[PDB]
Amino acid sequence: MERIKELRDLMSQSRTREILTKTTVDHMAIIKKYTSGRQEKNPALRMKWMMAMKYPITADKRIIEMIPERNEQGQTLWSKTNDAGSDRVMVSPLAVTWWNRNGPTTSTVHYPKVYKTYFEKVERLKHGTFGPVHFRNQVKIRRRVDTNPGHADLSAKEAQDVIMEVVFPNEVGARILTSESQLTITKEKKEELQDCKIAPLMVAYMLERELVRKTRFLPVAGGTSSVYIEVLHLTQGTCWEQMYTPGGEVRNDDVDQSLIIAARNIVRRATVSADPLASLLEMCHSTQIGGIRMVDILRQNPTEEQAVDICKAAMGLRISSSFSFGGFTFKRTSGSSVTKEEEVLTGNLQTLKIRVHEGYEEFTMVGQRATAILRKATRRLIQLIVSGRNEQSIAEAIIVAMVFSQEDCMIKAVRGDLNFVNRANQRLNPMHQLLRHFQKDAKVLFQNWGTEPIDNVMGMIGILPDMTPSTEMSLRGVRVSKMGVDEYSSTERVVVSIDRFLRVRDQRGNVLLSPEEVSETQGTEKLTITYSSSMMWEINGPESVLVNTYQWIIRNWETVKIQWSQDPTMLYNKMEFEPFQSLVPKAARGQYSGFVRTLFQQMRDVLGTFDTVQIIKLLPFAAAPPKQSRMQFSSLTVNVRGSGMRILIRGNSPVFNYNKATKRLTVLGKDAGALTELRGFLILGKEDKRYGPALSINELSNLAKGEKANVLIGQGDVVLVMKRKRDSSILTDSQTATKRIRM
Amino acid sequence: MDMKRRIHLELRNRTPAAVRELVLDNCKSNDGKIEGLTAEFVNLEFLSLINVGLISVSNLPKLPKLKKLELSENRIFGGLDMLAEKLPNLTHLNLSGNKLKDISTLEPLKKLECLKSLDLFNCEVTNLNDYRESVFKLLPQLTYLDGYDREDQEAPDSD
Amino acid sequence: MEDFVRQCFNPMIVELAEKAMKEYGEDPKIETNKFAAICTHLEVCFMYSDFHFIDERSESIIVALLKHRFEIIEGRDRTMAWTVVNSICNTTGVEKPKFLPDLYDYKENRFIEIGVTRREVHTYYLEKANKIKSEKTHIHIFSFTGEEMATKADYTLDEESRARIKTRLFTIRQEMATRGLWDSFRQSERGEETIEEKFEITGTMRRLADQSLPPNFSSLENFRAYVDGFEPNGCIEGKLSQMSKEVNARIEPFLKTTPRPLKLPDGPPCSQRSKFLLMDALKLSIEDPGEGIPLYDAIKCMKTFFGWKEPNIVKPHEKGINPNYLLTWKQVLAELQDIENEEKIPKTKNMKKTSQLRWALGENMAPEKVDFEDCKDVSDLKQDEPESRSLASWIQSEFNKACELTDSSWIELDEIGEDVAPIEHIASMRRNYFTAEVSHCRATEYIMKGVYINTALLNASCAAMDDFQLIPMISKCRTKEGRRKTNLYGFIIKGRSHLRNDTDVVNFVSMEFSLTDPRLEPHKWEKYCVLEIGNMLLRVSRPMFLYVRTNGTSKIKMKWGMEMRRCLLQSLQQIESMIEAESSVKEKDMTKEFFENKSETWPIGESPKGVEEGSIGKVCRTLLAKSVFNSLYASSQLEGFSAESRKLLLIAQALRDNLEPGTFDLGGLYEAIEECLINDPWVLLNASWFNSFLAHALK
Amino acid sequence: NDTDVVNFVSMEFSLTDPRLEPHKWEKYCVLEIGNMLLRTAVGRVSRPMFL
Amino acid sequence: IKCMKTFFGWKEPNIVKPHEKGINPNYLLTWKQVLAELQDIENEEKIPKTKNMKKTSQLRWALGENMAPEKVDFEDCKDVSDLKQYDSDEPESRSLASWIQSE
Repeated sequence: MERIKELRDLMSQSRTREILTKTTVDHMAIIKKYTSGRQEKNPALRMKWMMAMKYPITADKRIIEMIPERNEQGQTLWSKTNDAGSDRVMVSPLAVTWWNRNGPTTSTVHYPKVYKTYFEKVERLKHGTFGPVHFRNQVKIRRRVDTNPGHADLSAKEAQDVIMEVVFPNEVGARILTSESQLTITKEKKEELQDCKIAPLMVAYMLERELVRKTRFLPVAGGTSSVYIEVLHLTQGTCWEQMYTPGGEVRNDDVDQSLIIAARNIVRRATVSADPLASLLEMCHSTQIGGIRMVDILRQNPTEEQAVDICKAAMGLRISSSFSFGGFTFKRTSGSSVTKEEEVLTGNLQTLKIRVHEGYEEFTMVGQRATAILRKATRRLIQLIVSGRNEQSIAEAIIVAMVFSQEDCMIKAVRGDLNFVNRANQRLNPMHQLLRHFQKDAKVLFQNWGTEPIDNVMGMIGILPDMTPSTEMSLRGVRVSKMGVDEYSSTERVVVSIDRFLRVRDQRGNVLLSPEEVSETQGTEKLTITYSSSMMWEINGPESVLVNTYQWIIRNWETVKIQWSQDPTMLYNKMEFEPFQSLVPKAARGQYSGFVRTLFQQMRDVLGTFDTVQIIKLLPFAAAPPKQSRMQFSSLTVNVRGSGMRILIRGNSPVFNYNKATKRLTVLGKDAGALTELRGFLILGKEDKRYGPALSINELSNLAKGEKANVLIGQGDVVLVMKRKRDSSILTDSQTATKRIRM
Repeated sequence: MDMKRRIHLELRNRTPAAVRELVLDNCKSNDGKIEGLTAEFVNLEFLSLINVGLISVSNLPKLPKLKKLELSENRIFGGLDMLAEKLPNLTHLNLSGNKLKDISTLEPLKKLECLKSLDLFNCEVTNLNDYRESVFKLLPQLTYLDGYDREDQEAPDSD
Repeated sequence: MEDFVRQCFNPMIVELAEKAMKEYGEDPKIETNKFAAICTHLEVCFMYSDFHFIDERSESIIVALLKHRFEIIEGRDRTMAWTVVNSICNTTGVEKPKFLPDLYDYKENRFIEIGVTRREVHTYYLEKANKIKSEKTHIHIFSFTGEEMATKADYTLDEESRARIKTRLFTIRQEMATRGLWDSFRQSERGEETIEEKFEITGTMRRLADQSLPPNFSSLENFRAYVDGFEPNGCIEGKLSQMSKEVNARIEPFLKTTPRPLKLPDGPPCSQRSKFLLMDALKLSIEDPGEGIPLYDAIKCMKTFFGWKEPNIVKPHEKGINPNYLLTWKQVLAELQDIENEEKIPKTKNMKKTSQLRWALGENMAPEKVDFEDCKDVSDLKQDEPESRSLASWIQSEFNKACELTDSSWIELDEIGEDVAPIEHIASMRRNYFTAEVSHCRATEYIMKGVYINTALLNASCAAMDDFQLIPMISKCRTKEGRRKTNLYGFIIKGRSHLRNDTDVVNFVSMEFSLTDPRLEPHKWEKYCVLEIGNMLLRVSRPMFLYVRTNGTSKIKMKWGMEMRRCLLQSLQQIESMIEAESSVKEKDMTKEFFENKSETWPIGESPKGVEEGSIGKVCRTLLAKSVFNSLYASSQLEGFSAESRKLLLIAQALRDNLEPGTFDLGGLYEAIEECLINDPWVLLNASWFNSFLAHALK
Repeated sequence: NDTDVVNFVSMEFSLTDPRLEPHKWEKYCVLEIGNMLLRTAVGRVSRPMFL
Repeated sequence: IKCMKTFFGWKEPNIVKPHEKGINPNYLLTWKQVLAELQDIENEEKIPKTKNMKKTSQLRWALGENMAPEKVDFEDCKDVSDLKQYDSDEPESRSLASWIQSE
C-alpha cells in the first residue's frame, strides 16, 4: 500500500516519469548502475576512524522498537541521525552485542542446509586424517583444477533457472514454464527450503555458490581432486608436504564416461549411414543418458573426449583447438603446419602414406601423468623437455613425442609389418599404426636415436635409452626436466569445420581428431543410454536391448494400454519388439507368445485383473507368430551374451524387478525408469480482458488440461496462457520437416 | 497416513467383502496395535503389515480366508497365540526383522494346522545353535523355514 | 549473435539458411542479422506446415497414407520453388502470384505467406498489403511479443498449433534479450529488409582522422588501402642497414675492478627527525600488576620520581621561542598537579588554550588566501633546493642499540587454535623460537611505543576534535620475573584535529624524558628545544633533560605507524625463508639446528677485525631492527635508493656467480642511485652499508 | 624378517546389516553395494548386500 | 570374474557405517576401483593371471602406507613433547558381548 503511493509520487513529478515509462524492463539493470557517491579509497583507515567515534554502524528503523536506547549501565546503544539520506538510524556496536545477548532467540534448523557448502567443509575437515610431514624438495606443477567440491555439475546459466524456480517461484519466466525440464535438484531444494525466512537473496547466492564449478590454475603437487585443492594451503608447501585426506564424500564422474560411450556409438552408426549429419543430430536430440536428453548434457558438461568432440562439432559448438594424440593433448603455442600426405618406406620395405607435417611448431603436450614441451620442424625433433612422476610416465611422454616427431628414423626402424586393425577391423592411420606398433617396445628405436652429451645446465637430469638417469649422456633432443614443467592456463576454444567422414579439419587445414583414433575401449557404461530408434537398441548388447525395450514401453504406457485393450493385434506386431524377439529362443517364440496372448485375453474378459506391471513385463513376448500348447509356463527364457536368463511371470527376477514402495523399475541392475502402477504451458497472446484479471504463476496450478488463463509471466508483462495437449517436443518430428527438404 | 486412512485409501470405494489382497505397509499403528481393520473383511487372503510400527497383534481382526500374512520390519516380541485362532487357514507367515528372542515365543504357532512357510530372518532367535532343527521339531507341519525345506534346498517357486 | 543462432536453431535449418544466403552471395558471418532472420523464418514456416495432415476428403487432422496439407516453398531453391509454384498453379488452375509465396495450403487451395516481424504487426501488415493486393494470397504475420495478424481475421490453424509457434517466438525473444542481443536485432528491421550494423566515421571525426595519419598519406581510405595492399618487402632490414652505426647496446664488461664507492653527500651533519626519541629516552616505570587508563598510570609514574627541579633551558631551538616551551612544560606539570585535587582521574584531560600552548601547536600561522587582484600590485611573489647534509655516526649508534636485547618481553601476541597438523606443530615450534629470540629486542620496544602512541593519538584526534587533549606516551612490558610493568616516556599534547581528507595534518608537541646531555651531539637535536628538569640518582646524580619539539602527523602516517607488527612479520618471513631453503636442501627440518646449535653464523657486523659474524638470533634481531627503522624513517629517498641499489646489488651478485654480468650504461645507474642520497640519516647509513658491502664482496 | 607387517585391505561381501550390532564392527567401514533377491516365505524379497 | 558375472544387482555404493576413526572415502573408492579393474580385465584378451592394481592415493591411504609414522633418530626428536614409550598404557578393558557366542 505504501509502495504504490511511492510509485504515484514518483510519477507525479514529470522528470522521473520518463525514466519510469520509457525504460523497458530489459533496460533496468543498466539503469541500476547509475549509482552516486565515490565509494571509498582506503577502507581500512576509514574503519579504524569510524570505530573511534560512536554510532558507526547503520541499522534500519526497527531497533527503536526492539532495542532499548540504553543498556543496564546507561550506554546509548543507538542514536537517531538517519545516516546521509535514508531511514537507517545510526547505531553503536554495543547494540550488536546487546542483540547477541539479550535478544530474540530463534530456531536455526534451516542454516545447516542452506549453507551446506560450508558445513560440508567443516564436516570434511573434522574427519580428515593426517600423516607425517615429508621435507623432500617439492615439485609443484601448475595444474588447472576444480575448486568447488560437490558443484552438482551445472553450468552458470541453468543454475539461474534453478534459483528462479526455488527462491522466486512467482517470478519464473516463459523459458521455464513453457518447458519440460524440471530437473531433480529443483524438486529437492524446493522441498528443503519450504519455510526458510533467511534472506531470499542470500538463499539464491548460496545456491548458486553450491551449484557451480570453478577452476583456478593453481600450483598443485599431487592429489588434483576437487577436495584436495581447498586444503592446498595445508597439504603442500615450498619445502614440505603434509600428507592429508579429506573425510567427506566424493563425486562420481560417471555421467561423463557414459556421455563418451554414447557419443562413440552415435558417431559410428552415423558415419556408417548415408547422411551422417541427420543421424547425428536426430540421435543427439533423441538419445538420453540416464533420462537427461543428450543435447542438454552436451551443452552442460566440459568433457573433452574425441567422440564427444565430434558430437559437439556436428552440433555447431566451440571445440578446443588442442588435438589429443596418444592420450596427451597438444596445445600449439607457435608455428604453422601443413598435413601434406607423402609416401615413405617402413623398416620392412613396406610402402606407407603419412601426413608429413611440414612447418616448425611448438606444442605443450599436457597429459594425465606427465607434461612436456616439444618444438619440432619438418622431420626434425628440435627439442623435447619432459617431466612427471616416475620414469614410466616420462618414457610414455617421450615415446608419444617421438612417434609424433615426423622423423623418418622411427619409420625405418620398424620391426614387423605395420598392418594394425582395431576392434571394428578398420584401416587405421599409418602414423597411428606406428604409434601402437612402438607403444610397447622402442629399444631399437632408442639405439637408432642415439645419445649425446649434456652440459648440466641449471640441473636437468638426462634420460638414457634404457630409461635411466644420466647427468652427462642423454637421448637426442630429450631433456628430462626437474622442478616440473608447467601446463597451460587456456584452451583457445574455436569453431572447426567438419568434413563428411568424421574428420575434424579446421579453417587452416590440420586434422585435430580423426574418427579412427576413438576406439580405445568399448566397455560397459555405468548409466543407461536410451535411443528413440528401434534399430539402435541392438548396438550395446542384450542388456541395452532389454532396457531400451522396457523403457520405451514405459514411455508410451497410455498408448500401449489403449491399443492393448482395443486393438491388440496391431500392438502385438510393432517394430519395436523385433529386436527383443532376437533374444528370445527361436524354438519358443511362438509357444511363449501364445501363452502371453491368451493370458492377456484373460485380462480383457474378467475385470479387476488389469495388472500394469504384468502387462509391461510380458508384452514383448507377444510379438511373434503365436502357437498353441497346453504348457503353462512359469518363467520365459532370454538369451543374453550366451547365458540363459529367466523372466518370472508372477514375481521379480534380475532381468526385471519393479520395486514396490516406489515406482522404479530395474532391468539387469540398469535403471529403467518410473512406472505409475508448474510447467508445460503455452503462450497465446497479450492481455485479453475476456478471461478476467491476471493471475500469478502460483495460481496457474488450478487449471484443467486446456483451460486458458492470463498470467503475469516473469518480471512484468502479462501473457495469455494455456495448458498443452500432446507432448509437443522437438524430437524427430522437427527433423522430418527439415531433413525431408534436404533431399 | 495412519492405518484408518490408508485402509480407506486402499478400500478404493470397494466393499470390504470384495477385497482379496490388501497391502498396508509403512503406514502406522495407533500406539502398537492394528486399528482400522474390521471383521467385515471376509474375502481377504493377503494382508501385508510391513514396517508398521507394531508392538503386538492383540487386536487383529478375524480373517477366515487369510493365507499370506507378513509382519516383517515390525517390533513384535510375543503374543503370537492370537494368530492361531484368528487366522485358522494361514499358510504363509513372514516374521522377519522382529524382536523374537526365544524358541518358546514360537510355541503358539504349533497349533496352526495348515502352515507351509515361516520366514524368521534377522531375529535374535536365529543366532542359536541347532536353530532350524529346533524350529522344525517345534513346528512339525512346517515344510519351508526361511526359504529352504530340510536339506537347504530352496523352496520351489510358484507358491 | 551467430553463436546464439547456432545454439538455438538446429543444424538443419542452419544449413538451409546457409544455402539460402549462398544463393544470393551473402556471407553467413559478415551478415548475421539476416542469418537469424532467415533461420527464424524457416523455422516458423516448418512449424506452421508440420503437425497437419489432410484426409482423403477436405478436412484437417493431426498426428498413415495422407498428404501434408502443406507444400513447402521456402526451403527450396529459387528455381525449384518457382517450378513447384508453376506446377501447382497449372494443376489447380490458380493464377501464379508475381512474388513467391512461402507455403501452399491444399485444404483451401491458397498460397499462405508467413512473415515474422520485430515491431508492431500493424505496420508490417499494412506494408505487406500495399506490396501485395488483389491476389488470393493469405498473409500471416507473427511477432516476437505474442502479437499475430492475418487477412480477414482468419487463422488457418488450430489454437494449440498457433500457440506452439508464438511460444517459441517468445522464448527466442527472451533468450536473445538476456544475452543483450534483442535490442540490436529489433533496430535491424526496416520495412521487410534487415539492414546490417553500420558505423560511419563522417564529419569532424573524418576531418580529425584525415589528420591522424603518417606524414605521406592524406586520408584514412588511402592509408587503409595501403595497409591492405602491404606485403613485407624487407623494409626492416632495409633500415637496419642504413641507420647510423652509433646506435647500439655496446655491452661493457663488469669486472671486480668496476664497482666504485657511492659518493655520499657533503655538508652539515644530519639531524634526527623521528617522531619520538629512540635511544635517548628515559622511562619512568611502575610495577602495576591498573584500570587500563592512560592518565592513571601517567600520574603514578610522574609521582614515582622525586627531584623535580625548576626547569631550565639547556639548548635553544635557534628558530623558536624557547620560553614558550619552558612555560609549556611548566603548565603541563601544573595541570597534572591539579588532577590530584579531586576530579578522581577524569579519564581525559584537555589542556588550556593559552598563548604558549597555542603557539607551540602551530596554530595562528594561517597565511592569508587573497585573490590575484592584490597580487598583481605587490612586489614579492614566488613559490628551493633542499640542503644536503652529510652522514653522522649517531644513526649508526641508534641502529647498534636497536639491535640489542633488553630485560623485558615487549610483545604479547594473541592466541592460536590448538595444533593437530604435524606441520602445525613445526610451525608453532619455529614461531616460538623466533618470538623468543626477538621478543626482547629494543626494535620491538620501538614497535610497541610507536603503535601505542599512534593508536592513542588517533583515538584522541577522532574523539575530541577541538581540545588540546593530553596524551601520555605509555607502554607496557612484562619484566623478566613475570610481573607486569608500565612505563611513561613523555607527554604529547594534541592540537586541533579537524581532519577532513587523509593528508590534513594535526600538529602536536611531544615532551620526552631523557638523560643524554644535549650538548654531547648538538647536531642531532637541531629541531628540538631541550630543558633540564630534576636530577635522577643512579650512586650519582645525573641531570634529567626534557626534549620538547612541535611535530605534525596525519591519518595516513597514523595508520602507517600502526603496522610495525607487519614489520615483525617481514622479519619472520625472511628468517623462515632461509630455514625452509636449508631444510629442503638437507631433506629435514633445520629449525632446531638453526636456533640451538649456535655454530652456524651469518656475517652481519663489520668491526675493525673484518666482518664479524653472529648467530641466527642476532640475524633475526638485526633484520627486525632494519624493518622497524624502514617504518620509522620512511621517505621517497629511501625507496629510490632501495630500487637502484637493488639493481646494482643484483649486478654485483651476478658477478659473484661468474655469470659474466654486463651493462649498457653504468654511470647512469650510479647517478640514479646518487640522486636520492641528499639529507636523510637512514638513507645515508644505508649508502654507507652498501659501500662497505661492495668493498668486502667484490674487492 | 618374518615379523614385518604387510598391510592389506580386505573387502568382504555379506548380508548382515551393520546397524544391528554396530559395536561389533568397530574396525570396519561397511558399505552397501547391491540388492540381492532372496526366497522368503511370502514371495521373493529384496535385501541389501553390504561390503 | 566368472563369479562376479553371476550377480546383476550391483548398485551405487553407499557408506552405511563409517570407520569412525579412519578413512571412509578412500575405502569407498578402493571398491569403486576394484570394480573398474575387474572390468578392464574382462575387456583385455586372456586373463593376466595376476592383476597389479594401479598405485593411486586411494589405495595408498586405505592400505595405511600414507599414515605410517616415519623413522627418525632420537637426536632429532628430543624436544618433541609427545614422545612416549610405545604401548605406554592401552589395556582398555572391554566387556563381553553376545556376538562371539553367536559366532
